[PDB]
Amino acid sequence: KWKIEPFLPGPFLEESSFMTLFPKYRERYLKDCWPLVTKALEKHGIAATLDIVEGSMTVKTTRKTYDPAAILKARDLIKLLARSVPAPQALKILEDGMACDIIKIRSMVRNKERFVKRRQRLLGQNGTTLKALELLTQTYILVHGNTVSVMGGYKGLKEVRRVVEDTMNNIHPIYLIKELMIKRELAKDPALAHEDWSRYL
Amino acid sequence: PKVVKKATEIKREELAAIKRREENERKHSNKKYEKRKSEREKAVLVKQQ
Amino acid sequence: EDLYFLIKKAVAVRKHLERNRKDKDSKFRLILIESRIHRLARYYKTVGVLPPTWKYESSTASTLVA
Amino acid sequence: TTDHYLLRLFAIAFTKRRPNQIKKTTYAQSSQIRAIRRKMVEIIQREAASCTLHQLVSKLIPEVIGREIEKATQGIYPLQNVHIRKVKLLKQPKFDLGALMALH
Amino acid sequence: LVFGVARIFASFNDTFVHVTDLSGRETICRVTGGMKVKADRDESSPYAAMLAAQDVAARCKELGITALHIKIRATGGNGTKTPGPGAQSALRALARSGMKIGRIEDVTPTPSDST
Amino acid sequence: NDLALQRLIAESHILSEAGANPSHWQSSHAATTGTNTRAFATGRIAKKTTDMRIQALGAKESILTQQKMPMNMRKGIVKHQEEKEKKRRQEARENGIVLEREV
Amino acid sequence: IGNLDLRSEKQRQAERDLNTALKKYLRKQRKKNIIDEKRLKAEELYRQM
RNA sequence: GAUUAAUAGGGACAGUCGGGGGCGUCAGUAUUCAAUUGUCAGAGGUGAAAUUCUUGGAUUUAUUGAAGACUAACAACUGCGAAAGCAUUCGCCAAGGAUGUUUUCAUUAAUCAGGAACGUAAACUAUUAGGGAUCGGACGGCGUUUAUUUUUGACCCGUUCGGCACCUUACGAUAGGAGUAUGGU
Repeated sequence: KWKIEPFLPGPFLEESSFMTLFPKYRERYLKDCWPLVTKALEKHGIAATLDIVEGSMTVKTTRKTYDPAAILKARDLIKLLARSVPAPQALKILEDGMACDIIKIRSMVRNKERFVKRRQRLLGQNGTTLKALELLTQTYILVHGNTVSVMGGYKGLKEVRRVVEDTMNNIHPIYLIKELMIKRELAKDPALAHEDWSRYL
Repeated sequence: PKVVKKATEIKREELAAIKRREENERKHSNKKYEKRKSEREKAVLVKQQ
Repeated sequence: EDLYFLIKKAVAVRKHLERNRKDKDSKFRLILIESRIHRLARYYKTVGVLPPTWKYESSTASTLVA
Repeated sequence: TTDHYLLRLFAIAFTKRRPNQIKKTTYAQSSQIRAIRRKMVEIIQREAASCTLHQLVSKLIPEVIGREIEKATQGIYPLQNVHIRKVKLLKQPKFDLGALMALH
Repeated sequence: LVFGVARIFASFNDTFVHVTDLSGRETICRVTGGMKVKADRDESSPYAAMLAAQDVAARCKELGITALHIKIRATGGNGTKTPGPGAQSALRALARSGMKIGRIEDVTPTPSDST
Repeated sequence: NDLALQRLIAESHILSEAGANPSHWQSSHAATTGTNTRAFATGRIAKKTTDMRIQALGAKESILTQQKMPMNMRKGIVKHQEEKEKKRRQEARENGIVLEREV
Repeated sequence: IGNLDLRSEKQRQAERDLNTALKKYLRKQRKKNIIDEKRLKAEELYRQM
């Protein structure tokens, strides 16, 4: 009911193409880590070029593409690659059941020092709270200045969005991870299938 | 000893910095059409009798 | 004179503050200018260059502009 | 324009990164930014209040306006690219089927 | 060939395959995922969008337009601004069961400053 | 007050570095690295986690770490680890990613 | 033991002192597919020929 | 009759600079509400549900109008203000900082009793002696680009003030708890 089958086999009249721009340090990393991305995108059937003059990634559908979702996967892939995620993580968003999201978190806090405190609180001591959030939601979270990048499945995306909202609204991430652990236990045992779970939080 | 090694690393950093300053001044100034004065020449400011 | 330029500046910021009446940074700067004016005027009273009864709160301002 | 069409033009311009530079940030001071926007408003108004709507869109297709903006603003600060990102016709006051079939 | 434009409104909760003419006003056919799957939990499934796209493509080829411009969107006001598994699997099922695809555009409403 | 939460927070590093996060690239590459698809991966992870719990309970030294090295291997290991952590902090400062504060 | 490390010596001296092949070069660089301003100049030269 | 003119002060002028403030004005979307049209069975949540809205047509699609809010991306190991705080365009109003001067008065200074103006939270924590960045002036000048050629601005680099921060150096410094018993209450 939830499983996505791999596309087995010209579905594009107008040769579609997407573009994104990036700065110079990203140009250095993208140039010495590009051939992985272009091998995987050629396997899916999408021609991808990088321009170190202008600083622009371009993806475009070739003649031999058949998977039509591949161009949108390519668009989100190159958006994240400009947004400085690691390249193996980008090739993992090239999977079928994967999806990204960005959370703008600068608007939700007014005071500068309070926002810095809450962002470091979301990241946690030694990265422990972050990696434990990644564990309990099966996602990958990257606190990126004013925005928070996240990749994973859709249920986990909703959970991570909720947790980021509550941590910015000053509900502590330790409280949130305790909530998530208890919810995980109630997901394990099946005799508690459909009741109001609020009696345990 | 530690003080001498520390201060000589700082001395190398300062001398390399001054050399890069003089190098950029040569490359971007009108002094480009001259020969680099040797340092054994640069040691004596003036001689008089 | 230094005191003349300072009281002219105080007159200017006071006229603007009377027209607007909402900001507070203008009030803070007017306070600082009034303090500087009072210290300098005190020094000038001590050196004796002006009459010791010369005072400015607002009527000296209105008379010097009128 | 000449045909009593009131319209709004929203133009967007990105700052040029000059070749042979080492400084990573190509920031312009706020005085330069306001002067560049003033020149942009001047150029757009001067090349949009002289012509008709058909001439305006015959200008909009090959992007002459961004080219002239770049050509006239590169002296105050070079611009990487100048596009006209929106063109909204607000009010049309006439129904001239003569001019309409003249287009068609 | 006649291009019809399909709005795929793919939330996290439900999926909307919507087919209109180039105006966007004249609705040809719409099929959601909730009207094809019984479970509200499974309402947003790639299976739901697969069945929805099969129904929609069957309808629009029985009309005979066989070519679609695709506009995908998501909940954009205070939501996530990213489409759904409905969107991906629906596009896949569509161009598998026919439907020469023209221009793809991800037209989501992005607020300048919301709250 | 809670304990199992403290265990999860502490041992997340080992668990996510071993095998349990199929969306993180390190965790998937380590789910097929060879030393976690070997025969007793969960047992070796159990050994590491039991040492971590005793270290939280109050032991000052470890059981997994080695003690005697010929100073060249140890200086090489320590220099490489410090260079890698500094390189990650620098490649975070560039691109603006924030990391955890630690002296 | 004692001969010149020729590559090291040429690099040291560099540090002190400071129409058939371009076709296969462009073929090699068209599989990257980095735009590469040197490849740009080379493509302009190949346009000129 | 009246000193140096201070590497302590204030003032003037000029070119500037700023997401400093106040007043009006201009837009941008989005949200909500409403209208019109195409609609045709769910839409909406949630881990799962439900409440609710739904043939008088919800959600959706397209076009408008009104209201109220905020100003995404740009957005920084930046900028501004005394703090709190400050990011749409433009106009006005005053103020303010830095720099330069072939500009003045010459202790006017520093500090704070008293006093005066501004106003749901927390939750892992006389130099250092240089260097590389950075922004604001100012001076310079091998050259690219505006430049149809002088302006002028952009890029490079050098000199000199000033300041927000980095690292290195210190020049130094200094500031009962848990178990286990016994007997009472």
